[PDB]
Amino acid sequence: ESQLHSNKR
Amino acid sequence: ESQLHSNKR
Ligand SMILES: [Cl-]
Repeated sequence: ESQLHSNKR
Repeated sequence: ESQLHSNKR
C-alpha cells in the first residue's frame, strides 16, 4: 500500500 | 465500496 493511500484511508 | 472508489480502482 502506498503512503498516499494509507493517509487517505 | 463507494462508487467513486470502484471507479478509481
Ligand atoms: Cl483519491
